[PDB]
Amino acid sequence: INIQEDKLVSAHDAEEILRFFNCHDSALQQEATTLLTQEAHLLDIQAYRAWLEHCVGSEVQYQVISRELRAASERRYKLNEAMNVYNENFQQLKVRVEHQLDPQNWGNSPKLRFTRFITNVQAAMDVNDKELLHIRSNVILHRARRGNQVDVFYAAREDKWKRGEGGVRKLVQRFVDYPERILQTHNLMVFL
Amino acid sequence: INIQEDKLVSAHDAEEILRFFNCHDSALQQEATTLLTQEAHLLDIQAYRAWLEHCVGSEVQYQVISRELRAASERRYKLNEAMNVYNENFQQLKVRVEHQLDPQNWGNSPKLRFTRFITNVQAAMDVNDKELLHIRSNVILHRARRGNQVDVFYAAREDKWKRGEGGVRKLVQRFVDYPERILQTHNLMVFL
Amino acid sequence: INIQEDKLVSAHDAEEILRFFNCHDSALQQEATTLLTQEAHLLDIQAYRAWLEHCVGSEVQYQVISRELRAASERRYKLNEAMNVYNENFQQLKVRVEHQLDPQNWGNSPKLRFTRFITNVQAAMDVNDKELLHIRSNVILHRARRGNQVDVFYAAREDKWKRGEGGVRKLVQRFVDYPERILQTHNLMVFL
Amino acid sequence: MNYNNKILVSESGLSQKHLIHGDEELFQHELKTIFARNWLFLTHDSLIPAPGDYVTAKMGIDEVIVSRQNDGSIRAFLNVCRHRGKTLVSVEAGNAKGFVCSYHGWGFGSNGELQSVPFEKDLYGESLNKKCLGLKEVARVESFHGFIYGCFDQEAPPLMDYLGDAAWYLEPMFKHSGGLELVGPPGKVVIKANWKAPAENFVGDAYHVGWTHASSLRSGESIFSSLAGNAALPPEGAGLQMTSKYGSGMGVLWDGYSGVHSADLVPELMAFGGAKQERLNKEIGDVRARIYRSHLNCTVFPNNSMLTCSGVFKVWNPIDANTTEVWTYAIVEKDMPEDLKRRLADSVQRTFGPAGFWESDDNDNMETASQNGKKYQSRDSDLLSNLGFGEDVYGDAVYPGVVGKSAIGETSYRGFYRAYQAHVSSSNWAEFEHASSTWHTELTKT
Amino acid sequence: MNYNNKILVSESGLSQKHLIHGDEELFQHELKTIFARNWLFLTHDSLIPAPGDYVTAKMGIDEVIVSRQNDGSIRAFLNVCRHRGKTLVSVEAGNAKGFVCSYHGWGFGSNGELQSVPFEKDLYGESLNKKCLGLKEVARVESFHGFIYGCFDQEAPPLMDYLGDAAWYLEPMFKHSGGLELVGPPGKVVIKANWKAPAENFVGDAYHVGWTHASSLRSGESIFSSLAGNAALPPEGAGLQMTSKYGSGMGVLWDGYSGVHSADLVPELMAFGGAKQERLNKEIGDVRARIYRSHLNCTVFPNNSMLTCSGVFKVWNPIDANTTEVWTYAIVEKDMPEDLKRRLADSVQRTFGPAGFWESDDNDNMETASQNGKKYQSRDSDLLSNLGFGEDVYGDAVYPGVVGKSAIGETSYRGFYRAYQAHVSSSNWAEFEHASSTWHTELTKT
Amino acid sequence: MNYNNKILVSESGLSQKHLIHGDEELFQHELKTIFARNWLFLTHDSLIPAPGDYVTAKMGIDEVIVSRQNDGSIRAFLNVCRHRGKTLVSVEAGNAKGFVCSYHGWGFGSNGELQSVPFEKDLYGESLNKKCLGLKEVARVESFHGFIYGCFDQEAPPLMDYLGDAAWYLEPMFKHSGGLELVGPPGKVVIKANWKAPAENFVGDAYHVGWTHASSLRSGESIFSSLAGNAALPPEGAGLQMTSKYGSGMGVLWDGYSGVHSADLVPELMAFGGAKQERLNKEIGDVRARIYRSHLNCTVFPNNSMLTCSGVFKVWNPIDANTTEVWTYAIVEKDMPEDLKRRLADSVQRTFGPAGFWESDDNDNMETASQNGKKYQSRDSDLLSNLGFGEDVYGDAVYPGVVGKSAIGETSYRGFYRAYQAHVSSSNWAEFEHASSTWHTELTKT
Ligand SMILES: CCSc1ccccc1
Ligand SMILES: CCSc1ccccc1
Ligand SMILES: CCSc1ccccc1
Ligand code: FES
Ligand code: FES
Ligand code: FES
Ligand SMILES: [Fe+3]
Ligand SMILES: [Fe+3]
Ligand SMILES: [Fe+3]
Repeated sequence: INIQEDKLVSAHDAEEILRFFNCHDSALQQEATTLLTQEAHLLDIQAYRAWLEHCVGSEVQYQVISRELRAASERRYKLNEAMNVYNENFQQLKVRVEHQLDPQNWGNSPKLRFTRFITNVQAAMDVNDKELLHIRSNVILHRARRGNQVDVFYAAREDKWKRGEGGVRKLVQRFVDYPERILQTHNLMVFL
Repeated sequence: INIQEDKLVSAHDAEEILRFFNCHDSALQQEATTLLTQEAHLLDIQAYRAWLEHCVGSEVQYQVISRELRAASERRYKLNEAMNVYNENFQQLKVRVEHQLDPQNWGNSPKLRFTRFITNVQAAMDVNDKELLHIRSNVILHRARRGNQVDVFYAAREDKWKRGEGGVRKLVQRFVDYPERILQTHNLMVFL
Repeated sequence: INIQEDKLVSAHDAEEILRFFNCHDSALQQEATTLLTQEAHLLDIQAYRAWLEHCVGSEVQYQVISRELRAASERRYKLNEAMNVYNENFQQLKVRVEHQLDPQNWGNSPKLRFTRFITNVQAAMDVNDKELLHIRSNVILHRARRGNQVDVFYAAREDKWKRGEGGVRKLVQRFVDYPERILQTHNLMVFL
Repeated sequence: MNYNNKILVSESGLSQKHLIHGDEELFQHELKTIFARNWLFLTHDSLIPAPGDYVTAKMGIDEVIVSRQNDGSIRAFLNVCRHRGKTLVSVEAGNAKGFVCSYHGWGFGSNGELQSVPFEKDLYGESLNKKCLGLKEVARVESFHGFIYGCFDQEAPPLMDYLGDAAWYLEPMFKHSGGLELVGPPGKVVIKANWKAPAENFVGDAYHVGWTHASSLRSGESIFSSLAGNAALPPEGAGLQMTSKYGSGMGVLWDGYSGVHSADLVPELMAFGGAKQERLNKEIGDVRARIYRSHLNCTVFPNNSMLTCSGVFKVWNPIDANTTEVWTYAIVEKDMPEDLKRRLADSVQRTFGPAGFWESDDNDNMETASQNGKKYQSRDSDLLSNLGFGEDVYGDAVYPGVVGKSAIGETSYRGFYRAYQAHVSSSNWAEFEHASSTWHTELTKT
Repeated sequence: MNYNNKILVSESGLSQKHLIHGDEELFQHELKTIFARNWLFLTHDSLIPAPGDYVTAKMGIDEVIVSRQNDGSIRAFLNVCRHRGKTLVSVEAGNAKGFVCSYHGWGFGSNGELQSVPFEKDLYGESLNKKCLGLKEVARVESFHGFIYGCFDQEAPPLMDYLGDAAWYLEPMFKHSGGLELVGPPGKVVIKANWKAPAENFVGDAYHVGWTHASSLRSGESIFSSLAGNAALPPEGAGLQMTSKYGSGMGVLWDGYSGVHSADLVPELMAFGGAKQERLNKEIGDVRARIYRSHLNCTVFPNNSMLTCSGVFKVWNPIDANTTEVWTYAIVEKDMPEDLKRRLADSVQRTFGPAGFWESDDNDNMETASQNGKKYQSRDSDLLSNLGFGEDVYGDAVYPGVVGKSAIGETSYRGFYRAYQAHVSSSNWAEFEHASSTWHTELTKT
Repeated sequence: MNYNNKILVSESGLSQKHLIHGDEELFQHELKTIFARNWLFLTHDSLIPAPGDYVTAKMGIDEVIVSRQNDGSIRAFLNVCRHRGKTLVSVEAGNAKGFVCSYHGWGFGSNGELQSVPFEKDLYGESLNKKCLGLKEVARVESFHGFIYGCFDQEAPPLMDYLGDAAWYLEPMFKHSGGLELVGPPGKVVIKANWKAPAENFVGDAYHVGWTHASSLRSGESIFSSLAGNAALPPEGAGLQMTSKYGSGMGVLWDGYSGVHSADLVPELMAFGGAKQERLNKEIGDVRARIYRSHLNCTVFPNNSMLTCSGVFKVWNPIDANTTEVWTYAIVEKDMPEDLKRRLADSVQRTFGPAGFWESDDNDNMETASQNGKKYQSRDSDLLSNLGFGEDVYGDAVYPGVVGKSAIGETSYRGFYRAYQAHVSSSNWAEFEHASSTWHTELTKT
């Protein structure tokens, strides 16, 4: 990809493409699919402690941004381009998990229902840290509660995963650039 | 998963997790993916007789429940927790299939359009019946009709599949706990 | 499938089924999954020139139809059954790509956001052209723009892919019969 | 629109303006003159049998908490906090001695009383008059053989009088059978129809069955199956229709005890109902014992419907002029074997629940008839309900109410809409009564 | 709002209150004074050529069935059952001798008559007056060279008179070309715009083309392409604008026979239109033969638009003040080779269909201009249509109607909105006529 | 509804009719009497610091462009083209010398002037009066220490006077701290609540914190954490409440400088605020220096709220009676180290942003309280705000405004709703003033 010719492509997106187009390892794509399917299952059944223990690395950065809408031709205005809907280390994820599990979290009664659909999985080893696995995947996340509340989230996830304790591969970075600028889902209180 | 620690997890959900986390057979996951993709194709083109013949075991229980919303802390009220949107044996599925195919089913003219998206496939053999295959998968089901009617269904499916006639693996149990309590899709007249 | 018995099935749909039920090649399904995932990634990041160069064959027919709603029992009225939302050769796709990339395409500022979910991939070689690959897949396409505009498209795709320059497999035919008769997405200006 | 003068329903209930299924101003007016005035279904004893048991229910667009008291009575209250109006209860059923608001923690008893206020002494001192801050209570709550109804209007007739002539028909199944149980939880689905579309269908529409339900009749192997595709008309004397002063009405299809249930339940049901009928002959007489095991399609005005014997129990909860939330329960006879009750309940949902294949046949009919009521050229058009007019009787020696002695007709439409118009044009119960003093004469004219 | 007095459109059509694109009460008023009063596009002979052929169409928010009769005429009826108001036909096109209602099985003929009622003898006896129960018929149905229009108002002018001065411009392509065919089925897409936004754009907006469609002009290699990004202004004498008494109007762009079609069709089209023009010179004269192969952007009041030569044919079907269902057909000349017709039809959809890249350029413009009409500070603001005012003529020796002899201007906006205001403030056709007796004088003032 | 006479808010602001959170006619009336009349938050100097910088903002349901002028001033204009009403700017922020409409290419300056019209000479000649075609300008734009507010009503009090007694409380943090910066871009989320639900909550609701936010208090390890589950009441003298003539008000929680921030920021913040407080003692006195590092929950009437020290800054943008678009920014002190500013901004969003776990605790409370306002049996019910009534003072020697000298109460509800009712029942600012001439006396009765 030449971004001078492909005018709509960002430098970041072009770099991420290059990562997967080169070395393709079918076995790695399958491992990645398993990793993400199991992660989504734990989250769907609201096993948030299990998710932290089994899926999330101690050095994690878990980040979801919302980017301000700017002109395609804008080249002067330089202020903060995005805010962080999430930008969590492990301890901050733990706070959110404890908040979910607290018996005085009134919003969690009656119990919520989550269903996640993970697609478009791609995987590639980092070229310089041979223990760092890049995984890209898209998620549709359906949250239903309180009889007739239904919220559906859509996102692409750029992950880095690394073997941690017991040799278990865990999430060390997730980055989501959320595609809808104004949320129409009451909040973004779901783990993408 | 310790459900005393992971407070939001149901005993049933914790048991179903344990099934897939243990023995992982990549070939089985691939077989399961094929089985479900072919099933969804037959349903999408409304080949309901073919679906029964090729995908559905004679001993099937095909069940979709709707669970009443109860307090997370509820421990006294004991009456029926759920109703059955579906709870069909083979003959009952056949009745529904004949109803779909009847030329005086006025709702089926003009012809409906179905599109199914199957994701998150997991598969594991039963530990005690070595011919019983457990398959879990999530479905998004899009139904369009009559110009501007569009209904989208979302569900997780807990299946059991077993080799039947000709050695063809067929559905012997499907269980869905439908995540939306009040349906906003006019009805649930679709095969999840 | 006997379409005299399975009354709701079209001859075209029954033929397409037969293609995948026979020879099943797991490796081919995996290749097809990669091909489609990479195509969707290029489209999602709006690398439309790269999509043309890497994914689209010079002899392509890229077609999306909208079928008029007719009675299931209709056997006299014979006029044009469908119109073409798309029916593009390579040069016509290039026109659409240039239209997307034009700096005076005002609708593309602020930059759109695309997320595609590809599922239900099936693949089979043509029985008579051993270099022609049939691929079927379903797509959910999420397009977000302008703060609170959100449009979600759903479709099944019947593709033919063939090795072109450098031995790279490229799209030589895509056929979509769009399932919603009246679009509720402002337009169908997305590449399904 | 002037509801005092506007003729929405013509004399004798012969026709209705199509706008009644679509007009949002009229829907708002109905909240006052229909839903806030009349008896509405809440729950059954079987769903809240023990002290502290509660359910939530809709009454019109309002939500109420319906609670079993320590003394065994039932009281119902708006599900709205008396402080700053938050929804108190967010679940559908449970057991509790009280309800605490998740906003500022005010605690209300199962009896609706404001029992506790966090830090009351430090904050309000003695100045908070809690005795005046109880939950807003539903004025009237009464039972018809375990079936619990509520009414916001203190001036309403007692529930029994409100059922009028329809009570006589319901009693064999509701009372003399030994009693019914409601099997929950209900299915819940939103349809894009006016609440009156299914209400009118259940109250009096036998005409539609053979054609609308042709595919379900042919496929589902029930007893009413001869009717598929209008292949056959029920013979003379196959049933009757009735209606009453306060709007409730029903069709009676003689002997149809297995109802819409598929052949897998037909022999068992027909044996069970026939056996009980033989016992009831000696207690309530042959006619009423026969009514017990006869299929009744009934609407209890305004928006509660049922099919006895089939065991279908419906609430058509109003949302707006073209939106209705359908609640579907099963009814079973208490003395049926438990396994039969379970299979009957599943069969009720199989046929008329959220994926009920029979109920699905009705969707397009009720949705499009409702939505057409908004269309410019149809608003002032006339929906017809004249079938059987001029052949209804009142005061019959055997069958009470306004009665059409035929299985298929629109007798019950006429009585339903006569009551509807009398309510819409009245400001209170006294005015409804004045507007109804010649109700049966109007229905039997010609 | 008092529509008798409220000035929604200023004198000479120079401006309109922005609220007209957003106000729901006015939308409801338009259903009466615009859509129930005026001629609306239904279908073409080519889509229902044989006895029994029918299509469904919208007329305002109402749906009608449009049916070819045995005698070769066309009649149209509300798609609503006369019994209890269910939608009769659920498909878009077909062939039938009648339509049976899926609710209670009433059967209506293609001629709208109630022909059969299930079990009529047993149920109604002789008491059902079927002669009075025919489908509600569209009072007026007329053809303009195969193009079929309907009007609910018996008092409307004949379609030909209603087209007024616009007919003269349409005739070379619609009549003298040998005739047009409509290629179906149409594309159908909902946009979040008022129906007047695209209607006004097609009737008279050449100004927007170079800027709005800059990317389509640059990319799509058509003949109008010099205009991209306002790089060039069409030369003097490049075209004209016209408008008429009953609101219809159009722009004329001289010689633009290949229209928006990409270079792959330009040589073939320019050869075809030029060849036919050479023949037509001898029949209808040089000016009118030139008009035949000139690009017309036209709105037939109120909500039917077209681009001749490009072959785009539009219905802007109203849903609410900010919602419109866009129907897009292709028009082709009957005597074109079939392969050219096929490619022309595909090109119409390619440019202006559901994925029409030209039409997409217009989305934000029409949606936001419509939605801003609801915003508090914009409701009472003035939309401007004064370009070219004071230079229009009437009664020209060559070009009829109110005419601006320039390719770019707002002449046709002014005539469109003059007619719109006269209808909105009138209770019937007689009042519209009284309000229009000095229509051309008002438009040519100064 | 007659807004001149209807008592929506009772004497002394003791109660409000629940319909105020649900009634769409009242919402439309609020667009006129609340949003078009009062000062609304636009942006901060820090977001448009350089000439040409602009942002878009909502003012009620209208959208405006807010632009830094060459002379350093700020002007704001309706985001609507003066030609045919298209939305001019489709981005949220940028830098430009002007804005060109994508419909017909009209070009407006950053100063709102119509600067260019494509082909003006050829098309309009000299007849287009561009001087009269500037963008519709917001009449009043004023700054409070970098925070920029707008008002459509030329007759409004200056922003400083409008803040009334609330200004004294805001000044230590807004002025004497050296100044604040707004960190953008904001989070943006739609909630199904009336704008008044969060506005009233931020203006005066300390009561809800321990119970509503029990889980966030327990989990999130902040300083206010003792309150979780109403485990403890803040001691006597822990804070106060105030309100003012024009409706603005706040709670003060003494010393709570780390606010809702988790333990990871507590020591750093408490050190920073204490250090600055020690310097400010000598400048503004001990009380006001203490106020600087005290947690203020404030609403600037009508729909701008904030938590100082926590650094949360909110706009509750109205959409309809049950829909609000929530904008969330972070505020930081300019002289904080950059790394602290970054972490503070992230923590603001972590707690109160789109995925703010604290803010999530409030969703059901505000949505259901708003939606219940539409329910038939609740419309005419009374929302209570009587806590602390009869113990408020005015004219205190130390703390200005109407003041309740307790941390928890409903003093600020009463002043907010007193101002609200005075506006809703008034046609202009003069009438509001007349209706407010005894404002503090009304609030301190008994
Ligand atoms: C629903 C009106 S009549 C009827 C009779 C039998 C089954 C279902 C309905
Ligand atoms: C649509 C108004 S003018 C015009 C001219 C050419 C193509 C499209 C439109
Ligand atoms: C929001 C009203 S009071 C308050 C105090 C602390 C944090 C959040 C809110
Ligand atoms: S709203 Fe219920 S306690 Fe305040
Ligand atoms: S509604 Fe059409 S036959 Fe009854
Ligand atoms: S609408 Fe802006 S230039 Fe015409
Ligand atoms: Fe029915
Ligand atoms: Fe255009
Ligand atoms: Fe809060």
